[PDB]
Amino acid sequence: KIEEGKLVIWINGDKGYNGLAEVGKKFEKDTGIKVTVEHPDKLEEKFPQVAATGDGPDIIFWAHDRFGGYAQSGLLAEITPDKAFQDKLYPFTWDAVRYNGKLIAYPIAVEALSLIYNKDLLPNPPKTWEEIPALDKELKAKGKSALMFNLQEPYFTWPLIAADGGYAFKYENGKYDIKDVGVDNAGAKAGLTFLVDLIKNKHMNADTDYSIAEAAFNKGETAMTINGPWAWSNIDTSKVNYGVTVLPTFKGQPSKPFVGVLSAGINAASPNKELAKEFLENYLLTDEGLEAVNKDKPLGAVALKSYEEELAKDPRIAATMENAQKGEIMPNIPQMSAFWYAVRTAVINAASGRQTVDEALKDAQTRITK
Repeated sequence: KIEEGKLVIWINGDKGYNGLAEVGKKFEKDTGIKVTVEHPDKLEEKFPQVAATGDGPDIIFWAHDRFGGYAQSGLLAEITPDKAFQDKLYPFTWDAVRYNGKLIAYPIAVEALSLIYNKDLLPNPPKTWEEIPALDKELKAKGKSALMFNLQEPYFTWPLIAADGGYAFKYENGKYDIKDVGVDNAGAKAGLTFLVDLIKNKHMNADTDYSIAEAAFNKGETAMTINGPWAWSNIDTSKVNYGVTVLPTFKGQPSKPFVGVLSAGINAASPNKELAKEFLENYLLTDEGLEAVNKDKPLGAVALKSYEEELAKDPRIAATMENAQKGEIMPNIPQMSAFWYAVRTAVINAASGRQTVDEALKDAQTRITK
């Protein structure tokens, strides 16, 4: 049960116990109220179940998926936006955490992706994606590879196919139409035509991965890579010539990847809403609190300018913050996740020579319109 003098917090999968235990325990010492952290594993699974019993967590931390869950289902108490923190954070993230004219979460952390390049190999970063594959040919002479990507993953397939107009969705006036989409056109067929070009030219290996690119930078074997929140692994500039910039354009369309914001909400069932909401907005969302968690393990970034500027001193984040501000908050709805996989199959079938563009591309759009 939940009782005044103690509260339960569930943390996003991106941290287990440690960070929240740190900030929670310190808060416990400050207010004298017991702070109990639980593991993300149960977080998603139990959240809806414990709500049915009306006893469990006092506050819930997630990224996207929960936002709809607890908001629509009325599992959370309604919160209000803070003008002071609004200035301190970012307007779009408060829009990310707002539902039906009332706020339903606070922005905890920001994740975004960017294009990373070595100034040691490349004298100037690419303005368009068209440069990548031709470049791959040039520096190949030095035994290097210019751009590293996962074709067999949905992450690459979409921004390749969509960029030339093969969009898996129609979006208009705040409405999606899965039946009037841009993959059943010639433009998407153009996507596979190009996509296979460089991978058929063996510009990457089947085992090639982003982590390999991170290692490759250490020796200077790979000029550029695609990375984001994962860049903490091994992306940084010290005593070296490395540079970073958000995704370039391809066929007149930006590769700018979608932006993710961590959202934390107040459980409707919590008698502790007042102190639970207070520390969340005031203690977690401050240079001290979000620092305490990031100090334990690289979280990627925060919405809070105070620490954001400090962490942005790392090349890996600085670019991603540009995409974060200039990008879009997890806008692409549940449907697009399936569409990414539908088109993912398309590029496999095209690359492997198992299907033509006509066959594979039609199958991809058929699944999307299915």
